[PDB]
Amino acid sequence: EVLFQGPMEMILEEKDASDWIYRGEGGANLVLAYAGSSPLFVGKVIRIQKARRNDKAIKNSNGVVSVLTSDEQHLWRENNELISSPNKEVLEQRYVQNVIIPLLGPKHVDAGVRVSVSKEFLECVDKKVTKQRPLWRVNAANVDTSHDSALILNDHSLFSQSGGDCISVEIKPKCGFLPTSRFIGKENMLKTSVSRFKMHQLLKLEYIEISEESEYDPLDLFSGSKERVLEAIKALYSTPQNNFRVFLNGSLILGGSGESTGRTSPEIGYAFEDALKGFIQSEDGHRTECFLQLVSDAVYGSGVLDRLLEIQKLDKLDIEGAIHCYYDIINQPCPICKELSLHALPLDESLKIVKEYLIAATAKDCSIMISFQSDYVSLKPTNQTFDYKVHFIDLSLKPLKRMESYYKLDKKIISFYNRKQKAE
Ligand SMILES: O=P(O)(O)O[C@H]1[C@H](OP(=O)(O)O)[C@@H](OP(=O)(O)O)[C@H](OP(=O)(O)O)[C@@H](OP(=O)(O)O)[C@H]1OP(=O)(O)O
Ligand SMILES: Nc1ncnc2c1ncn2[C@@H]1O[C@H](COP(=O)(O)OP(=O)(O)O)[C@@H](O)[C@H]1O
Ligand SMILES: [Mg+2]
Ligand SMILES: [Zn+2]
Repeated sequence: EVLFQGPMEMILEEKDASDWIYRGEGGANLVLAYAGSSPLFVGKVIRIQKARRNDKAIKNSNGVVSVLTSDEQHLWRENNELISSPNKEVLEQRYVQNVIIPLLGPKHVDAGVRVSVSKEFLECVDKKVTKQRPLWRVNAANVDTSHDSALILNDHSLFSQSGGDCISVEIKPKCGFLPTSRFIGKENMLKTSVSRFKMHQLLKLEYIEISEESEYDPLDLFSGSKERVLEAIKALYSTPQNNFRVFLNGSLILGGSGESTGRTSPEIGYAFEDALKGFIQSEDGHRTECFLQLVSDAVYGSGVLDRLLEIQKLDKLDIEGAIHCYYDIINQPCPICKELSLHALPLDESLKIVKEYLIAATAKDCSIMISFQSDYVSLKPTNQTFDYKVHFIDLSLKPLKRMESYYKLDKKIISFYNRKQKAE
């Protein structure tokens, strides 16, 4: 018998920063994979929240940096724990656990485990990975070194703890339905027949954020038709932008690193066809088409997109309707109106509409990771069998204040799209 230390919460210190390497980033978070040997962290990633360089901290009426605004505290009040969260990491944990998982189900979703971190750990991590980051990401934001916590997650690009290579695919599917809202005016009619994703591509192109419009159409992927699902995967492969990434054993072999990337050219195709050597048994020039059928069969077979789309549809009125409830919620005179129905609703209904809008925004912006290992898919072509797992990531809580930005962006997108279409 040997005396062990009592339980003690893990704290990442300056020295541990060298054990973590850049995996990627979205707008709000940086993600690092563990490169060490400690059993606590093998097969895990750490998720670190970023801070925009200009942003002023949220403070309550006593001037204390706080997690939620009073408005958000009221919007999310249905769950006592969630609105009590003492920091941003707990907030995200309880959001996923208490809001999303009751809607999406626990099989494909994990709220993550919190770990304490020193200011110096975050500063060194910030320093170490700068050279890996897209320069425009660096311009905009860095690690938030005021945080005392981060989130540990399972590394989905590894089908690990024996099984050989693991090819994982990340899909960022965006919004899969067209609005029917009565609050969309006749000048904005094209919103009821052309996906947000398609219209946004044109604006992204105008701002030189992409080199070409994507071939991907979310309506295909969310169609529930195996044949249209396959067409979406082929589209994502052709123009990955920031919607499609492939990893071999955790290393990126297709798609961008922390950003969108250009169309898959013949040469990128060759490298990727070579990268599938062994994983798929096929004669040179046919592995990738087998690979895309594999991905397609796993997306369609799992049906994870069905329940995700019902949550996206919690955006029932479109931002053009929901923006009016927003201004009622915070008791500000509506600048959109110059209405009834929406403004005559009881406060509780307005709150509900806005809360469901923000839940729907979470669902329109998350990603799916599907890892494969030789729940299984077998390809009718080459006669192989692959186990696979599916996992959601980036089911993040959106700030209530963003309703104003959502309305302004939406107005920008449809305005520009109309101008373009009117050029005949
Ligand atoms: O920076 P990008 O790679 O272009 O991605 C962003 C980002 O999504 P990620 O969190 O997945 O990176 C935004 O979310 P934040 O990170 O800033 O919270 C999101 O904004 P919303 O979810 O608030 O809408 C926005 O989506 P959208 O453009 O639909 O508003 C989306 O941009 P794209 O997916 O269009 O590139
Ligand atoms: N649990 C995970 N396992 C493996 N890779 C992940 C995991 N979480 C995130 N990533 C990778 O890191 C990237 C950024 O993560 P994400 O949380 O989407 O950033 P943000 O929250 O800023 O949108 C993703 O595009 C994905 O490739
Ligand atoms: Mg995010
Ligand atoms: Zn109004």
